[PDB]
Amino acid sequence: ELTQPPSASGTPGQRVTISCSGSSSNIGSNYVYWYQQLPGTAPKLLIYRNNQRPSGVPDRFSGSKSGTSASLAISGLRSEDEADYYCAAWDDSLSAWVFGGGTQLDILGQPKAAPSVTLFPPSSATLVCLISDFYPGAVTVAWKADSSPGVETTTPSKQSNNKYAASSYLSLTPEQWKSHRSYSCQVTHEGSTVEKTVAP
Amino acid sequence: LLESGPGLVKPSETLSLTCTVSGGSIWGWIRQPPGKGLEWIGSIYSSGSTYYNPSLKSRVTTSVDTSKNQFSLRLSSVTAADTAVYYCVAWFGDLLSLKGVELWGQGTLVTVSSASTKGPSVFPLLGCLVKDYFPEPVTVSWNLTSGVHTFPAVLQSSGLYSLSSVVTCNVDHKPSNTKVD
Repeated sequence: ELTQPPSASGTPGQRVTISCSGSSSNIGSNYVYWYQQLPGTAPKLLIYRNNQRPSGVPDRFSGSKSGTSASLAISGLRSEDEADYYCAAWDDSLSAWVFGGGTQLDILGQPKAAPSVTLFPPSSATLVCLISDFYPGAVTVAWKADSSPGVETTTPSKQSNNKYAASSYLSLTPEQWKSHRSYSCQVTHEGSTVEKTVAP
Repeated sequence: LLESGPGLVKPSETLSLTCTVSGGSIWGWIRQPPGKGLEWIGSIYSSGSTYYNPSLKSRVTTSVDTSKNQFSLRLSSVTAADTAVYYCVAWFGDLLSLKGVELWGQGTLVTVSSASTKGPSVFPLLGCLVKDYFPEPVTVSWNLTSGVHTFPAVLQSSGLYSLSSVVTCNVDHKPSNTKVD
């Protein structure tokens, strides 16, 4: 009922525009509302009545409505703007509140960053490899037992500083851990591999 | 707003949630399945006028009682399809000198599953390893807030989650009523 492009991007200090397409029964005859949603946070109302800001919303956000389309504009862009944005409106024909599918805003101009890697042994068996602060958000993970290659590795995901995190886990039996000189977490990012090692 | 109710609900059973609110003129419930968009569930107007998502309308009950500072949602005959973070939402609008006020609950993850709730075992990493729990979520504080990094949970082949937090860790697993220091 309400269509948004899945993604948008902009550059810090600059502007972005996010569109919302509907019909005469919703956007055409009813007010448009816009929401910001940071990952793992409640949506926050940005715009109501097409073009008004609630108190406490930066005037960097503005809205407009053009026939059966609406647009959210963001100026003075910051890395903290990186979020999902949703349009919403009442639909006279469904008698229902409808939401757009949402637009993921990425903020560009982040330098490439090698991952911070921390390998924990099992406490006095599970091996815990933590991979943090990397950009962009792809990592290849590989495990070694001594020198030779139960692995469960999380999909990468966005941190609050807009860099990326992932964790890889290795389940072993206590006897498996004891019968090796070492175990290794090897983390490949942009063709650059760092190995961390722990020893029984 | 403050939201509450079970984070685990069995298939075919009824999801129940409450939000505390003091006032407002429109009250509603919105959900978001993991990694998906927002989906309106229903609204009640100060007039009593009530509207539900048609794809759900047979299963939804919403109620508001402003004298008891509450509004509630029930959703019967749930399936895995109803697994989502549920938000309650209250419209205030132009109140005093303040404009366009709309308050949102923090969001409550409700997992529809016939699997049992299982509390975590906590192991020392520095950090804390929070392993083999169900369902999400687990929260972690230290005593200390700076330099703290809590990672997203892995879903292991066991069907149980584990996560790690890096810098005394205080692990909270509300679905199993477990707090570990």
